[PDB]
Amino acid sequence: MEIVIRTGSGDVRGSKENGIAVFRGIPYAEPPVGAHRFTAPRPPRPWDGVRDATEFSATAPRPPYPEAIGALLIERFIPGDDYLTLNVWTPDPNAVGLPVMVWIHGGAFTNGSGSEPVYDGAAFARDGVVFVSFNYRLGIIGFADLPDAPSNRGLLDQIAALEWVRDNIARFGGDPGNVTVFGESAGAMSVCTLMATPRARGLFRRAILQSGAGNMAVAAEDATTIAAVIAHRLGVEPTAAALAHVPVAQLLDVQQQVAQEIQGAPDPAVWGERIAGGSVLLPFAPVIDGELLSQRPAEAIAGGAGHDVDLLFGTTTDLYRLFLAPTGLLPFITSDYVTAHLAKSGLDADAAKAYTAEGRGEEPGDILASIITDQVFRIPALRIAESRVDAPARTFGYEFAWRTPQLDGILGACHAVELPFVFRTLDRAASLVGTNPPEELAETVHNAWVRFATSGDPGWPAWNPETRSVMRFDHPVSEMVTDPYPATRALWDGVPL
Ligand SMILES: O=C(OCCO)c1ccc(C(=O)OCCO)cc1
Ligand SMILES: O=C(O)c1ccc(C(=O)OCCO)cc1
Repeated sequence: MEIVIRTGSGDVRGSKENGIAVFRGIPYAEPPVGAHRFTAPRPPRPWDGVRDATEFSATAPRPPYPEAIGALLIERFIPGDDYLTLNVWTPDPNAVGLPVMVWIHGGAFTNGSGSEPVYDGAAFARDGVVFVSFNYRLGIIGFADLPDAPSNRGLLDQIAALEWVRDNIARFGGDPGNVTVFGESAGAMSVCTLMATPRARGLFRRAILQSGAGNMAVAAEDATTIAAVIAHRLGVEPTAAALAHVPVAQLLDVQQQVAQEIQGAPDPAVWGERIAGGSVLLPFAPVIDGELLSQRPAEAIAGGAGHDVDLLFGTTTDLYRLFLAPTGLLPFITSDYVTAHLAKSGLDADAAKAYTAEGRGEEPGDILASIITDQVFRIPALRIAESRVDAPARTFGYEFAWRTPQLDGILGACHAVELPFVFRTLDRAASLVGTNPPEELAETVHNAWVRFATSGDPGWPAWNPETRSVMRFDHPVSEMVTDPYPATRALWDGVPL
């Protein structure tokens, strides 16, 4: 049962059971404590002997999800400082050249961990894929921009994790030259950001973007504002030099206030006009710092970033219903609010009619959920695909359309429902997908992911602008569809960003 493998920092002891070797909490960066909250990830202090790698490490400091989300997305926090660790599932460390899937968890850059139960890599390892998950720094620590700290520590962490994979995964049976990085939303946005980041060069051959594209970045000037507000509220200077000393509970508290305020209508007196005007989607998304991330990933990708990387991308049909529906308040959303929302994008009120006409929302709240799904996820995803029309690498699209039965079906195919299907961890996701989700669909989706990691082809026609074909996953039927939601898609043709 014990299995000892050499990492670049020393031997680690995992566990091998029923054909799968599992290593949990392999350090890939020194604990980011104090000042090192904000420094670039440091290689773990080498050790002699054998470091235990049987238990997941500490996870990154995160605030609890808002109660609405947190009842559906139940996070597993692991206390401690040594959280820049990764986990490896391999069917056999001695294997030759296994596909490697590196999971970058989502969680809006403030939440998540690589070690969440639903992200268990065993189903991947069972299918002949080396699976790697890891924690990267989150929130203020990961991404608040500071003049005296490298920007985007969380992104640096992901790079360091992928470099660990590059440098170590052959010892776990993986082909470092067949790495598929994949992630959900913030994790997929991270992947897009990595595509756009010179420092991530060559660290992955393929990418699966589950509900995240290249739009999720903080303008440097906004990140500066955000750090200034954070620091002001903490009563310290907006510097790593100051923030290194703030108890993490206080950090997370102010981080949460920033998150909530940016998620709402930011007070211009506190946030300035840009941020009040919505210039920030996620306040701890990667900063367009200029050195690590030179431009928004979507623009980098439009210019060819990641065009050598095979791409599987998709969205959940009703993604944003997760953020509007679970508390039963969608019916209160008004047409005029939706109209005002559409107007923020320069769309007329009757754009809502197109949503209704395509079955994407009867009531304004439903339409709003679909609009936001489009604005933040589906259209950005499609823009990346469109950008890749001439990419040498392949592009495949999916739509995850299976609707969770939770809360009387009000969530539809909402955000995160696809995750246990990808991972075949449906029994760990019942808070979101209910008690009896179709394991067949988990098999279908997961196997497609494995096939894509293995060969760069998930097993269905490639995406192109001609037919815009995506695999629409659902149960009982997952089938190809072409040019889905063409009328709502066209609404966005000329929308800024
Ligand atoms: O609300 C979101 O869009 C931001 C626009 O304001 C949002 C963004 C990212 C995630 C995520 O990373 O989820 C990963 C799965 O746990 C979830 C939600
Ligand atoms: O989709 C997800 O990411 C996700 C969904 C649900 C859960 C969870 O705690 O379920 C517990 C019931 O088995 C965790 C993660």
